[PDB]
Amino acid sequence: DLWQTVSRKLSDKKAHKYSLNEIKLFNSTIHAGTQECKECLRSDIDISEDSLCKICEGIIAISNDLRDYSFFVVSPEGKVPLPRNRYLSVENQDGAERKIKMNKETRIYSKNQPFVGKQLVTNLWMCDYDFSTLNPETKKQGIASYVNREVGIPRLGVLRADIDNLGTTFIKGIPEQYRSISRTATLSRQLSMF
RNA sequence: CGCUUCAGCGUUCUUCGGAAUGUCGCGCAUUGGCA
Repeated sequence: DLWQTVSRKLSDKKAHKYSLNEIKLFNSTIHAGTQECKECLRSDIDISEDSLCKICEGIIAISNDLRDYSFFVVSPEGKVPLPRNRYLSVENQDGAERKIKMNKETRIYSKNQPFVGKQLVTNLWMCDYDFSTLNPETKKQGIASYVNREVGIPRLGVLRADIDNLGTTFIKGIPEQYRSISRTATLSRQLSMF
């Protein structure tokens, strides 16, 4: 019952979600702007020649690095912005240590690395499996290599899967007697790993 | 000196197999993806 209380407050806060000064800030924008970024559809932020916004362009750029390079570096300078005036950039293991020396309080997150010998890093779990990236020539083709078949129809299979009633199950996955703070954490952790 | 009866009858009337098969079953260009 304790969690249900916090969730109801959490949902009540999402109902308000903004203050008087924050609201007046939104409508106080002076000039709409001539051009807008395609993905964001926002004209207030600076828009480059390729019509991508400052946030948008970094997100596209960061996409290639995340699959290739394991380490995530929260550097004061980078591609995608992060709170406390920091940035997120994917770097190699040698790039990660170089970033540590450059700026103090820099946070490093490793991806799918079970080793705990490395220090100042927290391991983050992500699913990044690409068959195209296995071969540099195939990595150039991308998904187009998948339809490349000796036999069979050249087609691209798309899978969209969701766990059934996981939101409802997470409440009811364990009996109330068995339910505990340590119990629920193991449930979420096990699902996250899979 | 010819005359008469008979003028066709009974019985098969189609049968047995194959009844479609093999090949192609959208492709390309634009959208996408990758650079």
